[PDB]
Amino acid sequence: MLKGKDGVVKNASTGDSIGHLQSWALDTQRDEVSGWGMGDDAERAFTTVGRASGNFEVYLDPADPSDDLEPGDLVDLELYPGGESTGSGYRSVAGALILSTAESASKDGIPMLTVNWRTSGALPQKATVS
Amino acid sequence: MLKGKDGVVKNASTGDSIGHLQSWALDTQRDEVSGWGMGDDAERAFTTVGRASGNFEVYLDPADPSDDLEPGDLVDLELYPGGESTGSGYRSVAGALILSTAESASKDGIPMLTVNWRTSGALPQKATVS
Amino acid sequence: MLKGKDGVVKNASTGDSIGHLQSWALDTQRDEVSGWGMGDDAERAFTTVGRASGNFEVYLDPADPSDDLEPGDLVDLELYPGGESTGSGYRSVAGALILSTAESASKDGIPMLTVNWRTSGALPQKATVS
Amino acid sequence: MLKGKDGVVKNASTGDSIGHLQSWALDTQRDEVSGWGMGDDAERAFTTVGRASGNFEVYLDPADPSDDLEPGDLVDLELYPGGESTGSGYRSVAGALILSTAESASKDGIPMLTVNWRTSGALPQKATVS
Amino acid sequence: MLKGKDGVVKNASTGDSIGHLQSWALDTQRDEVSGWGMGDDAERAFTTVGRASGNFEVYLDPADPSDDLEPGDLVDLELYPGGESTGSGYRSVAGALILSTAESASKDGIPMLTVNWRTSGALPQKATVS
Amino acid sequence: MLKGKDGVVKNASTGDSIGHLQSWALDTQRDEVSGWGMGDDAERAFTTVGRASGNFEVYLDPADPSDDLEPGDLVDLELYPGGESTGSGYRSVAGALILSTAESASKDGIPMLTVNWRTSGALPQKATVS
Amino acid sequence: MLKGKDGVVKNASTGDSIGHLQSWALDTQRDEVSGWGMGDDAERAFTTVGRASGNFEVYLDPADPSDDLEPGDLVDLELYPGGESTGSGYRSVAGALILSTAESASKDGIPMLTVNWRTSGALPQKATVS
Amino acid sequence: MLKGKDGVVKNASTGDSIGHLQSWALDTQRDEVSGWGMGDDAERAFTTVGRASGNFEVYLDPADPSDDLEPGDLVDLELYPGGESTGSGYRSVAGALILSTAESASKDGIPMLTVNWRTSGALPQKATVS
Amino acid sequence: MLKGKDGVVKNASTGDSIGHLQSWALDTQRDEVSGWGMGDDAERAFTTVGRASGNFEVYLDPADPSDDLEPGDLVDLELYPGGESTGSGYRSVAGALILSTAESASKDGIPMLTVNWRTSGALPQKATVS
Amino acid sequence: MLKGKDGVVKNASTGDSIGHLQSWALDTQRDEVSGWGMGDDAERAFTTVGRASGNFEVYLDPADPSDDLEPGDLVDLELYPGGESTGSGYRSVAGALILSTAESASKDGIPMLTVNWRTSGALPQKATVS
Amino acid sequence: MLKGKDGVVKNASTGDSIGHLQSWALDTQRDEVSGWGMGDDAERAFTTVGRASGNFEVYLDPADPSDDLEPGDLVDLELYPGGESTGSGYRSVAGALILSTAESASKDGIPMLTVNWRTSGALPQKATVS
Amino acid sequence: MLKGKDGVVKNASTGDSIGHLQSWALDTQRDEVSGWGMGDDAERAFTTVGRASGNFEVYLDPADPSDDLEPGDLVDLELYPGGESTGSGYRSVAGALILSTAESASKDGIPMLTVNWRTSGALPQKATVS
Repeated sequence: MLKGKDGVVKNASTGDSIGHLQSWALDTQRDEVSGWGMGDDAERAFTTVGRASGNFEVYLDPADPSDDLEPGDLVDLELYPGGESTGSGYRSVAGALILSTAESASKDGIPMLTVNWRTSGALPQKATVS
Repeated sequence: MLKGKDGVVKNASTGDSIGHLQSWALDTQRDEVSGWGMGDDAERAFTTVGRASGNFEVYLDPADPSDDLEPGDLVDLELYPGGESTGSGYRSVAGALILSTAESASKDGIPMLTVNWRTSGALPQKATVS
Repeated sequence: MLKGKDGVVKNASTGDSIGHLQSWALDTQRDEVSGWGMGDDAERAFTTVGRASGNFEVYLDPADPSDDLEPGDLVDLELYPGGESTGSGYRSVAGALILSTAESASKDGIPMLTVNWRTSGALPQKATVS
Repeated sequence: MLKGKDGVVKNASTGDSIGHLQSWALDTQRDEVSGWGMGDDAERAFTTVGRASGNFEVYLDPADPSDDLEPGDLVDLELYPGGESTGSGYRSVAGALILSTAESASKDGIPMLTVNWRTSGALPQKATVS
Repeated sequence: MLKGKDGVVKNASTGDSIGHLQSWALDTQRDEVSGWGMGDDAERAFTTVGRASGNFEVYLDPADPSDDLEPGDLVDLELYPGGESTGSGYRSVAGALILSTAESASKDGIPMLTVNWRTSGALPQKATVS
Repeated sequence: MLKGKDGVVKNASTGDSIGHLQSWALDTQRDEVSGWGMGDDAERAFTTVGRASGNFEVYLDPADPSDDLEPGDLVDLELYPGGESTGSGYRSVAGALILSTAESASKDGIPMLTVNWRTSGALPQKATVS
Repeated sequence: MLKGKDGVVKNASTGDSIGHLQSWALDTQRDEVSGWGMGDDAERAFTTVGRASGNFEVYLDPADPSDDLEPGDLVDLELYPGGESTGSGYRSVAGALILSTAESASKDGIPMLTVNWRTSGALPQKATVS
Repeated sequence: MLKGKDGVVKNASTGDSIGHLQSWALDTQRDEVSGWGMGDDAERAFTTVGRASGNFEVYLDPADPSDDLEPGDLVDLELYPGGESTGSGYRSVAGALILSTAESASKDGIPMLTVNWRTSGALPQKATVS
Repeated sequence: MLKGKDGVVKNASTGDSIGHLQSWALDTQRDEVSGWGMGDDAERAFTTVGRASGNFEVYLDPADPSDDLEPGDLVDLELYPGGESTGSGYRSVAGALILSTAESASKDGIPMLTVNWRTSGALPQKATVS
Repeated sequence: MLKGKDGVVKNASTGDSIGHLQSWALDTQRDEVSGWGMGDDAERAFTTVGRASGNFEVYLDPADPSDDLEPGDLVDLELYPGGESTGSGYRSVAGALILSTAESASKDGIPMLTVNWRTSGALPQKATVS
Repeated sequence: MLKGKDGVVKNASTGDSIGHLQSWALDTQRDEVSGWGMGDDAERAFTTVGRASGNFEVYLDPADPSDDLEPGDLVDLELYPGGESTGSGYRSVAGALILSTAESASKDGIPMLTVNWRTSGALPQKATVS
Repeated sequence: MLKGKDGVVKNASTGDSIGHLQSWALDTQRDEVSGWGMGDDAERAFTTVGRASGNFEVYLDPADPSDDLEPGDLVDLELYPGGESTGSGYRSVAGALILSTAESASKDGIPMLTVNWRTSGALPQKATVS
C-alpha cells in the first residue's frame, strides 16, 4: 500500500521533476491470437507483440519542465509510484514518445494540462532504487 | 451466501497468495449459431466453442508476488471464492494467459494495479477443497 | 400488480428451484422488413422470425442447483413471476440454451453469479398453473 | 398543458383499455437527402418517406388485455394523451405492428412489461374526440 | 447576458407564437477537408459547404400552432433569443424543413413534444429587430 | 498555478476581447505509425503530422465581437491563460479556422454560445508577452 | 410486394416441397442481332431464341427431397414466389435440367447446398393458382 | 436537381405506370474509329453509329403491368425522371426491345424483378411535357 | 440442419482423420450441349459427362496425416458432413486425385494449408453409415 | 493544393458553365513499343502516338447547357481545376468528341448524368488565364 | 498449430536470415489431363508435371540481405514455418529462381518490398531439423 | 524500417524535388521460359530479359516541376525511399520514359495527378548516398 501522494515523475534525460502533478497512469498490452478446428471443445491462444502507454495531468504553468513537452518529442521517463526513498521500485521507460497534449480551463478552475505518451521500440523496465 | 471478504487467489505453480486484493472476476462463454428456412416460425441455435476470461485488482506493492506478473506469462491460477476452509469450492484454471496490466494512481488515493488475463487451451475446472 | 418478491424459477427437467435469486428477465423479438417504391408516402413492414432470451442473477453458492448450470447445456425452464400459487401464470421455455455465465465478487459484497441463456427451436409457452 | 396522469391507451379492434400503465411514447420520422455541386455555398435537402414508432410500459399482470399482445400481431391502437373527455385530441394508428416485448423483475420491485411496436403502411391520424 | 426566459419562436409564414416552450437550440456547420504531402510538418484544411439544424421542446396541447407542425412541412421560422423588444437580434431561417416529431408522457409528468428540423437551401440570416 | 479566472481571448486581426467567457480549451496531436516483424519483442512507432483544435463557450450577446464569428471564417487568435500581465505566456494561433457554432438556451438559464475551431496550415506558436 | 419469406418450391413430378430453403432465383434471355449499312444513323436489332436458368440454396440434410437431386436429372419444377395461397402466381417450368450441385461447409456454419439448373426445350409458363 | 423519388415510367402503348419501382437507368453510345499515319503526333477519330440501353428494377407482383413484360416484346416506353408535372422533360423511346428479365428473392427480403431492355431502329427522343 | 462443426474427413486407405480442419467443399458438374434450328422458339439441351472437385483447409502441422498429402497422389476419401454417428450420410470418393497444395502464413496468424483435389474415373458415391 | 470545390467546366464554343457538377477527370496516353535482340540485358522502348480522354458527372436537369450534350457532338471544352481567378491554369481541349452519356436514378437519390468524351485530332493545350 | 510469428526464412547459400518479414507463401501444382470416349459416364484424369512458387514481403531496408535479391538470381532457400527449434519441419528449395520485386510506399506507411520467386528444375524437399 | 514519410523523388537532369507527393512505387521483372520432355518429373525454367516500371501520385499544382512532365518525355529519376540523409540508399533510373498521366478531382477533394512511367534501355541502379 504505497502512499500515492508521493508519486514523482522525472525527465531522465535532463533530470528535473515535472511539477504540480495530479495523476499518472501506465499500461502494458500484448495482442492475442485464437484458433480452433472442426471438432474441438475449447479454443487456443497466444500473445504476439507488446506495447505500453500512459499519461499524466498537471497544473498548467509556463515556467516548468512540463512546458517543454511537445508532441513528437522523444523523452526518457522514470515513474516513482511511491517516492524516491531507497528501496522504492520505479518503472523507467526508454524512448517514450509523446503523442498529444490537451490544455483547458474553466471560469472557476485551474488551467490543466494532459500529456499523453506512448512507447517506441522498448518496454518499461522495472527496477529498485538504491 | 459466501462471505466475499475471504476470497483468496493463488499462483498455483509457485504457491503464493497474491496480496492486497480488491476484487476478482471470472467469465465463461460459448459462441452461438442461428439458422432458419423460408417458412419457419422460430429460429434454431447451438453452441460451438468456449472461452474464459477475468481479472483482478490489487494495491500496487513492488515486494509482492503480484509484481512478477508480466503480460505474456503463462500461470496456473486457483480462485477461492469463499476462502481455503475445507469443503469450499475453488475454480482452478490451467494455462492462464496474462494479457495486460494497468497501473495508476491519484493525488489522494493508493496506487492500484489491474491484471487482466485469459485462458489458452483449457477451461476452468471446478473442484472441492479437502 | 404481482408481488415481485415471490418470483420462482425452476429447472423443469429435474424439478428443483434455483436458489438465492436476485432478479430475472425475459424477452421476445421478431425481425422486421421494410420496403417502398418510387412515389409512396409511407413504408410497409412485416415480421419474419422470432427469438427469445433472458438471464437471472443469483448469489454464488456451490451447494445449489444453480451450480450445475454450464455454458452449452440444454435445460427446460419455468418462470413463475408471481409465485406458485394456483392460477398464477408461468412462462415455460422448452430447450433453453445456456450461453454464458459470469461470476464476480468485491471486497465488501457477496459473490454473485449471472446466468445468461437463449432459446433454440421453441418459443416461450404461456400457461396457467392449476 | 395536459395532465399526463390521465393518459389512456386502447386496443381499438376489441375496445379495452390496456391496464396499469406507466409511460407511453410515440415518434414520426422522414428520411432526408442532401446534395450540392462544385461551387455552391449551402446544401439542399428534402424528405422522402415516413415512419412511426413507439412503446409503452405496464405492470405485468396475466389477467389483462396487455397479456394478449404478442410479437407479430397487428393491432389498431388509439392514444389519448389527455384522457377521453370530449374535445381531447387522440392519435389513432391503424395497422400497428407489435415488434417485441420484454418482461423483467427485481427482488424489490414489481414485474414490468415493455411492449414495443411500429407502423406498417399507414401513419398516425390525429383527430378530436366528440 | 440575455434573460433566456423571454425566448420567443414564431412561424413567420402565418405569424403566431409557438406556445408553452421549454427549450430551443440551433447549430451551424461546415465540412472540413485536410491534406498533406510526404515531408510536411502540419496539415492544411478548408471548409466546403454549410448546414443548419436545431429543435425545440413544448408542452403537448392540441389547440396550438405547435400542433400543425408535421414532418415534411416547409416553414419559415424566426427565433428571438432575448424577446421581441426593439434592438434584440433574431435569427430568421427561410425554408426550414421539419424532419421529425416525438411525443411522450409519464405517469407523473406533462405530455411533451419535441420538434426537430433542418435547413434546406438557405442559411440562418441574423438581423436586428426595429 | 495560474488563476484561471483571468483568461483572456482576443481576435488578433481586429484587436478586441471576446466577451463573457465561460471556458476555453486547446489541443495538439500527431498521428502515430507502428510496425514490427516476425520475431520481434516490442513494436516501433513514430509521429507523422500534427494538428490543433479547441473551442470556447460564451454568453450569447448580439452586441459583441463574439457575434461576428461565422463558420468558415479565418481568424487570428491569441489565448492568454493567465491574463495579459507582462511575462504571461500566450498561445497565438495563426489562420484559425472556425468550424461550427451551437447556440442554445433553457427556461431557467442564460443563452449560451459554443464556438468550435481548428487550425489550417500552421501550429500554435507559444510566446511570452512583454 | 410479396412477403418473400413464404416462397415455396416443389418437385412437381413427385409432389414434395424442397426443404430448408435460403434463396431462389430465375432468369430469361433472348439473343440479339444487330446490323447497319453504310450511311445509317442508328442500328437495328431483333431477338432470335430464348432460354431460362436459375438456382436455389438449401441447408444440407440427407433426409430430404433435396438430396435426390443429381446432375443430369430431368425434373418438373414449380416456384411459388408468394406462397401457395389461392390467387398467387407461380412459374412452372417443364423439363428442367439440373446442371450442377455444390456442397460446402465451414467450422462455424451450417452445411449448405446449391443446386443450379437450366431449361431444355420449354420455357417457364406463368399461371395463377386456384 | 430533380427529386429522384418522383420518377415515373410508363408503357406508352397501353398507358399504365409500371408499379413499385426501385431504380431506372439509361444509356447512349456511339462507336469510335481511330487512325493515324507514319509521322503523325496525335490520332484522329469519329463516331459511326449509335445505340441505347437501360433497365429498371421493381418489386415482384403478379397483378401489375410489370408482369406482362416478356423477353422479345416490343414496347413504347416513356421515362419521367422528375415526375409528370408540366414542364418536366421526359425521354420517350420508340420500339424498345425487352431483352431479359431476372426474378430473385431471399429469406429476408422482397421478391425483386429486373427488366433489361434495348433499342431497335430508333433513338431516345427528348421532349418537354405540356 | 447438420451441426457443421462435427464434419470429419478421413483417408479411407489408411484410416486416419485429417486434423485441425477449417472448412471443406465439394462439387459436381455435367457439361451441357445446346442446339436449335431455323424457326424454333426455344433451344434444347442435354448433359454429356460428369466430374467432381473440392478442397479443404487445415492448420499446418508437420506431425499429421495432412502432411503426407502430395500433389499427384491417389487417395480414397470419405467426407462426413454431420459426423460419424450412425445414420449420418457420408460421401465417399474413390480414386481422388490431389492436384495442388498451398501453404501460407502471416505475422499475426496460424500457418494454414489448402489441399485441392479432383476425381479421376469415378464419381462420389453417397451412402449411409451403419 | 487547389481547392477542388471551385472547379469550373465550360463549353468554349457557346460560353456557358455546365451546371451542378460532381466530379471531372482527364487523361493522356502514348502507346509504347518494345524490342530486344538475342543477347541483350534490358529491353528498349519508345512512344508512338498520343490520345486524351475524360468525363464528368452532373445532376440531371433538363434546363441546363448540360442537356444539349449528345453523343457524336463536337465541342470545345475548357477545364478550370482551380476556378477562373487570374493566374489559374486551365486545360483547353479543341475538338472534343462526346462519346456516350448515361443517366440513372434511385428511389432515394438524385438523377445523375455521366458524360464521357474523347479527343479527335488535337491534344489538351495547357495555358494560364489572364 | 504452429505459432506463425516465429517463421524464419534463410538464404541457404550464404547463411543469413532475411530481415523484417511480414508474410510468406508457398505453392505446389501438377497439371491435369482429362479424356473420355463416346459412351462413358465419368471422365478420367492424371497429373503430368509439377512446379512450385511463392513469395514474401519485407520492410524495405538497404542494409539487409533482403537488398541483394535481384530478379534473375539463383538462390537456395529454406523456410522455417515454426522457427528453428529442433524437430521443426522446414521446406528447403534448391535452385530457387527470383522472378520479380516490387517496392512501394505511402505517405503514412513503411516502405515495403515484395519478392516473388519460382522453382527451376527441383521441387521443395521437406525435412526435419535436428 | 524506413520512415516512409520522408521519401523524396527528384528530376536528376534539372535537380528539383517533385512536390506534394502522396505515394510512389517501383517494380522489376524478368520473363520466364519453361520446358520439359516426355518422362520428366519437374519442369525447368530460366529468365530472359528484364524491365522496370512504377508511378507516383501528387497533388495537382500548376506551379511545380511536376507540371512539366508530359507523356513521351525522357527524364532521369532518383528515388530516395528514406530521405536524403547520408548513407540512405537511393534507386537511380536513367532514361526513364514517362508513359501516361491522369488528372482528376471530386467535389470534396483535392485535384490529384498520377504520373506513370517506364524504363527504356537501362535498369534501376542501386547506390548509397554520401
